[PDB]
Amino acid sequence: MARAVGIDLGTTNSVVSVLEGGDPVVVANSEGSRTTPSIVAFARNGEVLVGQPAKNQAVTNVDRTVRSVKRHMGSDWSIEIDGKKYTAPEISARILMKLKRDAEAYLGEDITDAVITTPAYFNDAQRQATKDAGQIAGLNVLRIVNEPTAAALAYGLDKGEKEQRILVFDLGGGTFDVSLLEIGEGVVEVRATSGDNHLGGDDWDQRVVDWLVDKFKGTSGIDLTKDKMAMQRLREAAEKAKIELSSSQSTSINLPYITVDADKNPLFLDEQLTRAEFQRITQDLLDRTRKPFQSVIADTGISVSEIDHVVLVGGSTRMPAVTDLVKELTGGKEPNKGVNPDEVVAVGAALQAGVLK
Amino acid sequence: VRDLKEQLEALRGESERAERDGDLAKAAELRYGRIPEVEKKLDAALPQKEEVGPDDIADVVSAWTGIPAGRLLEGETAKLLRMED
Repeated sequence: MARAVGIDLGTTNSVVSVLEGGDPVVVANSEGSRTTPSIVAFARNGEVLVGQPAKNQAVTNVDRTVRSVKRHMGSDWSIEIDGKKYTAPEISARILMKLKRDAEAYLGEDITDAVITTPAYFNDAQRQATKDAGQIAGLNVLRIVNEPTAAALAYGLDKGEKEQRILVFDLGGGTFDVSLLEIGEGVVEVRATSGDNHLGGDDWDQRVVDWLVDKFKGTSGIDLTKDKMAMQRLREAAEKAKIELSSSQSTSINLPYITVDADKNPLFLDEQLTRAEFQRITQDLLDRTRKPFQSVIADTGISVSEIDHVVLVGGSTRMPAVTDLVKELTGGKEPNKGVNPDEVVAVGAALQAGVLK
Repeated sequence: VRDLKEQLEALRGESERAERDGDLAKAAELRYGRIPEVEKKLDAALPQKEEVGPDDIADVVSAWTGIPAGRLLEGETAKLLRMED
């Protein structure tokens, strides 16, 4: 293999791809899901879950669960987790130690080097934070590849030698980045960047869950805010409805017994969703993506026709709401496909690794 | 019914673990189903002699001083009901 890897450490989708002789193999975590959810749940033990284990404790260790410390990398974003305050490098280093031993398990030895990514809206303070986390977790970022750059790598978007224009829409479950990329000579510039560092497809899921309990109380009048496990369940079902309606027009969701009803009957959940209503629901979350892209456009001053590739990264760009507003704003320009958007930036960062190896 | 109470305890462990696993579906199924239903069942299962009550006092004050102050304990009532016979 490449003696290193690449890591789309998403804001909610921490993914790591290796190179089976150059073949981008996104490694199944020891959690099974190749995507580690980029969440670090400092369980009330001193122990620290990561991934869907941590995600499950986003409601339970809500007071001790960290999400989107990605955004807070460049500081001492130092969370008082039982003992002392653990800065963003160490919260990242925890997920990195997980991924480290997942890959060591997948291997038979600890081939540990990496190319771990940053949004193009990040700054070199966040990247110094990642340098420290690498001193911590024991994996090497021999170089960082910003996430749009590793996107254009991952789809092999080596268009024109003189210069190529790669549009990149990152929507991780917890991050949004519009990026426009002038690339050449094997050397990359993300020419422009905008986005919504608060928006993600789990913000999309959060709007979903809003609606869920909205019509829950529309009929009967109970709030799953009142129930923490119900919030966990809504959140999980909502993201899996995300990856569902990244292919499905509509997904009906249902749950047995939850809380007492008005007549003291253990109430449940049962109804269709239509993805039309979904893109209606993320509509201002879709406005949270457009004028970002207008800003990156003005930053580059480029016609969407002149763009030589478009890219969808971050698993919430499996969504066709993403691709809809793409082909709307991009003049119909189809982003390149071949890797899962969560897998994309990890894959292409791994390609950079192999380019080093 | 002692096993079912312990079973009720087993149901409480079940709701604990349903909430551990994020099993909302079982959370209420145990909170508003199994546990309370077994509880009504166990309330029905209660036969009546493990603590003194407002009748042992009457029993003692009847054995002492000889004055009968009780509750017509199911044998005295039938007899008192046919006295003019």
